[PDB]
Amino acid sequence: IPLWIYSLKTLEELHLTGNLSAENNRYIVIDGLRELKRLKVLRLKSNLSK
Amino acid sequence: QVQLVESGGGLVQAGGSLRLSCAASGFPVMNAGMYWYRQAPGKEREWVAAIESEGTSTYYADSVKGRFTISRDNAKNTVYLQMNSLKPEDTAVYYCNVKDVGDNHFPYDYWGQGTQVTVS
Amino acid sequence: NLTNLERLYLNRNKIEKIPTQLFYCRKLRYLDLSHNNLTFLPADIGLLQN
Repeated sequence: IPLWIYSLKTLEELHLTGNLSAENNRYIVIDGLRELKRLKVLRLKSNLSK
Repeated sequence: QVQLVESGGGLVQAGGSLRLSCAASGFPVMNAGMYWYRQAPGKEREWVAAIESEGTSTYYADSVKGRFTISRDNAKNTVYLQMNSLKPEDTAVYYCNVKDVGDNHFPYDYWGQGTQVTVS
Repeated sequence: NLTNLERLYLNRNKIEKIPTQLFYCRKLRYLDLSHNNLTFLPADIGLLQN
């Protein structure tokens, strides 16, 4: 995934359709989602457990 | 240049209070999101503390929620994290992290060297 | 307190509410509040006829 995804401060819709479940972490890969204050739509598709 | 360096690492038996710190170079800390991650032997990096830019709102994981205090000081251009009698099971190597500062070059996330705090 | 505003721009901010007293400046022509976390457009806009 791009490492600059969280630098898009004007992003409105985010569509993740991968597998965010990494090794024994609470989805640390998307821990930068708090940066996007303009986010309106989120479409995670990664077979979430928690 | 952009780099993170932290201090305050020291083995402390349960019953005291430790004060952490950091040091950000090349960018203001006010207009940037700072993060605290913990590293353990045989365990991956776990998020601990996050302070949101443009509004100064603190975010804590349920593992350590309601137990620490994190603040940003622009006078020293650093972030202070203070613990409250951290448990022996909380011993970890804390990592500083700030990602996507106003400057946008190839390194998008910056980490510190890492300080080991021991509790027994 | 301001009275003679004729062109106001407040794009790209984090503003939820438009204050009622904002329309005391009745000479606005190019009022613009876009890309903001607004919720409602106040009803006193009719007081700003220009």
